[PDB]
Amino acid sequence: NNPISKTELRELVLSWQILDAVSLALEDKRALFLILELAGEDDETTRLRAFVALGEILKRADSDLRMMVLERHLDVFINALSQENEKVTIKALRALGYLVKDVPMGSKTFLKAAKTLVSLLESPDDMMRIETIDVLSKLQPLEDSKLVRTYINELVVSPDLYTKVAGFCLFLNMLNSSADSGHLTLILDEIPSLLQNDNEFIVELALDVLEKALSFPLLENVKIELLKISRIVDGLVYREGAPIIRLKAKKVSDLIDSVIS
Repeated sequence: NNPISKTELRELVLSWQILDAVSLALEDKRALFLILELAGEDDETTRLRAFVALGEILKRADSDLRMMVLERHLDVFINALSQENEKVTIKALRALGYLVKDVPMGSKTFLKAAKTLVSLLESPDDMMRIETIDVLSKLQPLEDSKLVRTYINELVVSPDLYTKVAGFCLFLNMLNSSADSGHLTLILDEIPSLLQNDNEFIVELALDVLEKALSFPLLENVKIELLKISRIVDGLVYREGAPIIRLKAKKVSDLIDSVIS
């Protein structure tokens, strides 16, 4: 063969001939690996454009290809996540979001990615916060082990709002890996704060967490806690704003009733 070269892909990427480079990397892993290299080069423009290409590739890539990139090259994405190079970080975040979508992660890499992501929440930049939370909302642990739960509990007890939101995002995903428990004790005392938040993304997140968590049998006596939560949710049924909150409040309210008959 006479395949496309490294220098050739960089020029393609820099020229914003993105779909060409995307087509080539999807057709042949060698080219994808070379774009991963560009994504680690010292030049900012190169890194930015390579992450753009990576995002367009990964949004198109099947689950098998993404697992492979994830197992071998997670560090390419992780190392480019920094508050100091914001523009590159945003593109890396977008590409990371497509990569990890529906890909269960061993607890070791899960924790390393999650911790790097949570670190970015120090930044005041609104776009960075949005993209960071978006990746966290997609980050899926393979296990509901004590390790994973302990980390998530640590986040949800944080007095910092978006650290707690991160916690709730991860908790939601962790319930996909739980066989029999909704681990309601993990979040019960912190969730009224999110339900009673002014921000609509945060309220909906809390409602989503309740809906999933209440689908599991309730082994703990948290009747007093769910009552107080039920009052808040009853209120939310009539909350001015987005209708989906009112709707999800009804569904959670019916859920709580079925659990707390």
